[PDB]
Amino acid sequence: YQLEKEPIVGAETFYVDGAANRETKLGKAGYVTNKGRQKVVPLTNTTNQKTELQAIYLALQDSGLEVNIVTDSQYALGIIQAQPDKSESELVNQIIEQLIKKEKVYLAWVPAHKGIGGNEQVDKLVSAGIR
Ligand SMILES: CC(C)c1ccc(O)c(=O)c(O)c1
Ligand SMILES: [Mn+2]
Ligand SMILES: [Mn+2]
Repeated sequence: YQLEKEPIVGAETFYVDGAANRETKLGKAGYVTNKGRQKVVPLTNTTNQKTELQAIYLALQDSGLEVNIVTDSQYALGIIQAQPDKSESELVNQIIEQLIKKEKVYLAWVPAHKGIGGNEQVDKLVSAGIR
């Protein structure tokens, strides 16, 4: 697979986010799209970074052949921008299989809690009752 250098104009944009509880290890991954599409999935035995990759996997599963994904996860961004062929993580390998499936993917990064509206909406959905 290959990543777009710039946004696909007109393609549904998924804002993704995760939240995990350290003590309990319970979490939520989800997304919110510019088209009013939303998804929250509860999670068990997980970490912050696993919920962030899980949010991305969901975005890819539910999207369309061209897609824009906007994450606040430096960790997942590195994984995906490094374009591995295979990883030890089953989750990463599934993400990679999705990315080979797409015609165009554009992934961008934005900082957490800085007012970027789609990011902020999904943060409140995933972090409800968790943080
Ligand atoms: C501000 C801290 C708690 C934080 C860090 C990293 C994230 O990815 C987040 O999504 C988040 O809501 C909060
Ligand atoms: Mn996050
Ligand atoms: Mn968040």
